[PDB]
Amino acid sequence: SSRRKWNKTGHAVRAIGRLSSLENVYIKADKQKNGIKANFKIRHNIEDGGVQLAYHYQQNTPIGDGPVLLPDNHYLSVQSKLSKDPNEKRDHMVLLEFVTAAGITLSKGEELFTGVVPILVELDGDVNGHKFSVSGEGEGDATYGKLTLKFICTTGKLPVPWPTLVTTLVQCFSRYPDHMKQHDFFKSAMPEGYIQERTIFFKDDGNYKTRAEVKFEGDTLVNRIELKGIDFKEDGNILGHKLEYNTRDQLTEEQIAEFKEAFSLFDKDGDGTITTKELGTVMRSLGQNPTEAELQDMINEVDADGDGTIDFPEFLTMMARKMKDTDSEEEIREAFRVFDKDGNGYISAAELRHVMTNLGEKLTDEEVDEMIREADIDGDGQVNYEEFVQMMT
Amino acid sequence: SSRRKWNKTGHAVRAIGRLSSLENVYIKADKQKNGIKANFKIRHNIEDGGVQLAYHYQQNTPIGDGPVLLPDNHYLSVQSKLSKDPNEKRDHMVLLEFVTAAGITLSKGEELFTGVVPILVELDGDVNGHKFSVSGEGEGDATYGKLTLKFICTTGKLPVPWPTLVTTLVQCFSRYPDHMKQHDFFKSAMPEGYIQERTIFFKDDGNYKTRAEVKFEGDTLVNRIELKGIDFKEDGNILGHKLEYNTRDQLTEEQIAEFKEAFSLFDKDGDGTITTKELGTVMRSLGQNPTEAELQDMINEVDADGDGTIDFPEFLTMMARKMKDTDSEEEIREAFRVFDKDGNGYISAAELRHVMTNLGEKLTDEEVDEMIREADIDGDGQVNYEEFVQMMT
Ligand SMILES: [Ca+2]
Ligand SMILES: [Ca+2]
Ligand SMILES: [Ca+2]
Ligand SMILES: [Ca+2]
Ligand SMILES: [Ca+2]
Ligand SMILES: [Ca+2]
Ligand SMILES: [Ca+2]
Ligand SMILES: [Ca+2]
Repeated sequence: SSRRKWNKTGHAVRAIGRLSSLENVYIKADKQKNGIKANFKIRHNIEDGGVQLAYHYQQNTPIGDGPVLLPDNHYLSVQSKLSKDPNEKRDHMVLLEFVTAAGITLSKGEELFTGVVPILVELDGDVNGHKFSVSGEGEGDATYGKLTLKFICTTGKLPVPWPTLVTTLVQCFSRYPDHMKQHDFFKSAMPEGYIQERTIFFKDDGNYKTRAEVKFEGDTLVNRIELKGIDFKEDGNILGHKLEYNTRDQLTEEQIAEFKEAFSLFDKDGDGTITTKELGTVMRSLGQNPTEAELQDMINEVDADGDGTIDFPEFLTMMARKMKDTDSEEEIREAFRVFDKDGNGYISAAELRHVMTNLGEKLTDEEVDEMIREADIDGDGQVNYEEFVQMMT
Repeated sequence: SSRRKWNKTGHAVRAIGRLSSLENVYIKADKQKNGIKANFKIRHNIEDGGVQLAYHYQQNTPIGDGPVLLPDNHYLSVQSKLSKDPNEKRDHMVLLEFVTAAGITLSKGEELFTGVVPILVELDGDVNGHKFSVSGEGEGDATYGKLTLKFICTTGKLPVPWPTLVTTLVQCFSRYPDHMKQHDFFKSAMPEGYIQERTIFFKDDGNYKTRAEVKFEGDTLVNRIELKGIDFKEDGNILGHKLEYNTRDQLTEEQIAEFKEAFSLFDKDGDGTITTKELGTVMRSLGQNPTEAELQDMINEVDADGDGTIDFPEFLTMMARKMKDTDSEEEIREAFRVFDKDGNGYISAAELRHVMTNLGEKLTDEEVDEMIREADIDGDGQVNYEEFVQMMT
């Protein structure tokens, strides 16, 4: 059938497409410059359709003279969410990002990143002679590869789209798993820092050239940037502001924080990854005693990088994944049965307290009572299955 | 917030659940019996809600005396689709399955499975003294881990649900990737065959005990089975026929075959996996010349087992994955541009012929014309973007 032929051919051509949209940041050593180089491409959606490609070429070199770590080839995987602050009248961008290194199979500088670190970002820009400045502030938590920042245009209206400045506006906050610690150039250059340079080519339009110094200034990690843009088209997608601001309709920041809180219950040592030991501990606390081999089988089924642990993005993938309605309903049934330890059909305050304390939460009886109250539609002091379903929905 | 607490706790409890629903068939050597053992659990959905668990314990030993391969620990991953033949009046089950071995990181008997092999299945059963028989016929294609069979109840009405007999009713058709060939017990026992025994425990209900001989009889692979079921409840989920027949609403058999046809265009040697060399060949034919390292990066992004190639289930996952509407639209735009080699906005018969011949299809001009005709709504002899969109939708 001609329709059969079109389908099978279309699938093949689309498969080529899915394979070659490499979204990752590919890093390799630049031994001559005692640093690293990277290349990657960003796909900016165009309002009302189409994509604007931005080809990135990157080089980093240390600012100071102490030895640094030069890596084997690897990549960073980035998930970014852009949003707006409803009360902010200035031109602005709120950003949440998670970045994790991978691609390799299983000190001083590192130690500076074990907790939450305040960030300042300053950019001075000139695009086609339009001068502008951006200031940003927020925090990074490398344990999770997490960045949270807000940026403001301090010169009025930004003359380019905010998404085009994301990559310019601190790869030292990437999570490198334990087996790749010796490949983390960025933290190895700290505190003295590194210079990051890029050229960014917007296809069929102009380019940005950037130079940044990234370093500690006391206890703050500061990214100070100069940007020059040339050859842009006045009514192209960049100077003409034709790019979409955010992706429809990425899972909410709130939901991410809820998942992070949940993840923390498993990651007992706060190292940003769940091990078989940690998963066993949680399961034991709730009365289930799988063997070490069974725990490893469990983790493997969701361990996308084969490092044998579950990191936060891997946990998010597992939790974000599409379930058939029947399956979602049964998963909620099963969760109810975990809470309802005596199997009588009602979750009591005692039972709730037991589950939360065993997971490792610290709640008073009064806090547990308030949780029951929020769910207890019929006022009997316990949470039945219908009430539980509404709470989880 | 109490709602925040419920969410975060619910997520944790559901995460435990997602981790521990190990669906895979876990295999290990049974050195004393010169064979293998396996254990796994099947979740049968109950009509109107709930799941009926079926705990499987399995042992296999060779029928003949020639040496066999005893494996390191590993697993099989199974995707099954059940359907009904609209013209079949007998109680019946149509089954499509894909089974692939994994879990290990990177002769005579094997050779018997390089092409499509006809299968006969015969079962004689006794459940709570209800005697019944099943006959099945179809084909297996181990290159893809693929089985296609139809089964009939030859004694009238089947006294148990068809899904409960699936695992009973030829693991020699599993795909073992090249790096795991020395761990394939099942093919190593051929042609003389193996005995497969199981006990299957249906929670809160009875059990099946099975014994099967699996072997070649001439050029047909035959699975001859005796099944005894005891301790079933008359109005339980099994004898009471309370189990759902098929999963809502798995991607169609037709669509799978279309994807298989597409996959075959890449898998030039017909070995059931796409290598970097093969992907490069296809991309080259269409005018794109990525380096070997780039091809490896491409494959890695979708290579879920880290073997460095893409097998058919991995291809299906890649193609089945949820895309945002904007992304789906842009992927179709991009595919149009591949077909429209001269960029004039119209795909000509010449251009279509070029794409299909380069992918490795063999079509006459008349067949290409018929494809254009099916898509060419406005009768100008070419396919414009709107026409292409309707064809791909
Ligand atoms: Ca941990
Ligand atoms: Ca992992
Ligand atoms: Ca209870
Ligand atoms: Ca209640
Ligand atoms: Ca091949
Ligand atoms: Ca693979
Ligand atoms: Ca054309
Ligand atoms: Ca036309």
